[PDB]
Amino acid sequence: EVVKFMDVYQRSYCHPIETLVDIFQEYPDEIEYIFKPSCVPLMRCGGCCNDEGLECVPTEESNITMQIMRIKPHQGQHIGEMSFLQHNKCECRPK
Amino acid sequence: EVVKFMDVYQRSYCHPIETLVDIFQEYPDEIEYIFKPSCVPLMRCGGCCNDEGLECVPTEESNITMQIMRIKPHQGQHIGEMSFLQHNKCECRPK
Amino acid sequence: CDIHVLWEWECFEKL
Ligand SMILES: [N]
Repeated sequence: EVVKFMDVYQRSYCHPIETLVDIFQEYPDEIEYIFKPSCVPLMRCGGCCNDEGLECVPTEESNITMQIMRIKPHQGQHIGEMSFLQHNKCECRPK
Repeated sequence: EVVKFMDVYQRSYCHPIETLVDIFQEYPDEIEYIFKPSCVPLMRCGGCCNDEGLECVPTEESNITMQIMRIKPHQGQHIGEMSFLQHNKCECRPK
Repeated sequence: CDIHVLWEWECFEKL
């Protein structure tokens, strides 16, 4: 029932993990519009490194395109492609 | 080449998702300690409800206990049990 | 062990 140390350590160590990101984090110019969904699932570097001096950073990136609805106040629904950055590989590097 | 609306929509909607969480976010009283790993994998509510006014909240929780190392550059290391809250169910609920 | 890479257990019992 207790999770064993090495299992914890290996599962939390710096790697790309599916992360639910708010579209406004990625598209801050668009905060007065409404997106549906309002958040998207992306692969992003997460977890921790062996030292508080190191940070988990992307070493390979790519775009993903998704079909997202956007509506401006008092306009009709638009739908289209929106692109987001994904993290394919992560490493621990000095801050 | 393009992720379809419904696939994005379902995949990002409020649910419990593996989240990498820094131990100091959970145990802020303990910043006098170096933990290894410094972060832990926990099932936590995430994503979006698509309807500001609706919020993604835990509706069922449990605990999970993990072996964490606590170190001191002077002293020898200890391995101890630390308990964490997990989110078992999440729901979109009126704010 | 290199602080930059994922450790095995002996990296930690050499701490
Ligand atoms: N050690």
